[PDB]
Amino acid sequence: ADTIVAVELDTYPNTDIGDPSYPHIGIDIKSVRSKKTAKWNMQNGKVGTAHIIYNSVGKRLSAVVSYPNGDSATVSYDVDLDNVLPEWVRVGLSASTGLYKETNTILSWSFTSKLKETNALHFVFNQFSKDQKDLILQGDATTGTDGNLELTRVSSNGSPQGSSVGRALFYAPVHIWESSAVVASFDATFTFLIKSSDSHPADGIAFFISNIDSSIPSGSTGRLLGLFPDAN
Amino acid sequence: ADTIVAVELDTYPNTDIGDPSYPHIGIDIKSVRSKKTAKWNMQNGKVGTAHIIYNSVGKRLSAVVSYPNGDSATVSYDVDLDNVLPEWVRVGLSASTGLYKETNTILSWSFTSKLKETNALHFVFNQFSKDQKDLILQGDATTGTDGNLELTRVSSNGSPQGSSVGRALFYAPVHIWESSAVVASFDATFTFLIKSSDSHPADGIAFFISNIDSSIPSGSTGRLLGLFPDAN
Repeated sequence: ADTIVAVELDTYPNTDIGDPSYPHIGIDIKSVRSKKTAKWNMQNGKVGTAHIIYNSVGKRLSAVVSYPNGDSATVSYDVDLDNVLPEWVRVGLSASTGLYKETNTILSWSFTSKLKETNALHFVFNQFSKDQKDLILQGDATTGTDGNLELTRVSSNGSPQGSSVGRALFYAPVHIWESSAVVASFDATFTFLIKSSDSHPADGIAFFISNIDSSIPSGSTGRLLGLFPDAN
Repeated sequence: ADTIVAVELDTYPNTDIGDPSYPHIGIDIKSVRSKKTAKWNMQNGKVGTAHIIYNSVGKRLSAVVSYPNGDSATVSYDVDLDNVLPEWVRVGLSASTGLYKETNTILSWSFTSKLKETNALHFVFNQFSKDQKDLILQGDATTGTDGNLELTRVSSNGSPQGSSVGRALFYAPVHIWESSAVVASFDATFTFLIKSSDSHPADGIAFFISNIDSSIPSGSTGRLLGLFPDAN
């Protein structure tokens, strides 16, 4: 099925599948058992920011997840993203719950990709609306009317629903790498919430880059973060 | 001595000093003796493109030199720029000749750095005006009216001079990093034209970052590319 590259904000330590025994940031190529990991003191009911970064020069997919007080987790992975990505992708946000539950609200998301000024796409959402008729919603993901994108389902009380999955995908396909392009970079920034009354939050939010017709692979909830079919 | 961090377009293999035995591109930290270099198929009198990129996350300063045919040279180097230079710098272009000579012509030059809720300087010159009131030209540097930046001396007939040093710094000091800053990233790009009618062109162009009052360290023509006092 899908070719997937992601950055997991993995809030539940699903250890029988590879995850570290704490909440982590990860870089996920073609599989949820990340190819790198780093420890992420995972705050609750607080709004945080993730910055994801990459350039076809240094070939280092990098990410930071931070919260207002200063607590920051960093993770990084060397990789020639092309060999793994097709000339054309769509990029999107994904989150899930299952069984154990957490609000997966996106307050903002912006993204830039650049191919060398030659070719560039830049978008920013600082408020989600209505019908955001330039997102391709999938699963439980819904926007507004508090200006926000609930990636996963939430009761009108504010209660996050277990076994929920969701996706937001930028409508236009992103020219992520052209072969002859000396430089092919991209960055993406989104702000999160993750409020969970439960013992542990689960499952997380993930930015991902997939093929143009990517859909929520069947039965990827909880720890599969809506990105992957099985746990390979 | 100036805190100097640079990306060299070293046309001349000054060998009794460290340069590899061919024209090269490299990242110099506090020394004209590149922390790492790469071979560079310098094309005489063709219009080239430099990109410098850095992200405080992946900690990788990276550079690409390119020509319109496809001939493209890359270099990368891991470094926390927190550690090398101050909160505040000035950025600039530099070039030089010696007894060997070449044109050090800058067609365009653009620069972005972004901190972090976000702090950001972006500037771009595609056309240098003869009274370039926001560049701090130094030494043999002059602009326009050929909508260009001449970093080293050019006789009224396009003819490079020997023993010539020129520098172009952006007027404002760049906040290149603050410690609260989750992301401290920059990039620069220039497009240049280096021609020569001696046996070999010399000596090169460079993008550099130094402290806020950086003057051309004395006697740094030819192989020191106006960045370093001597050859340590």
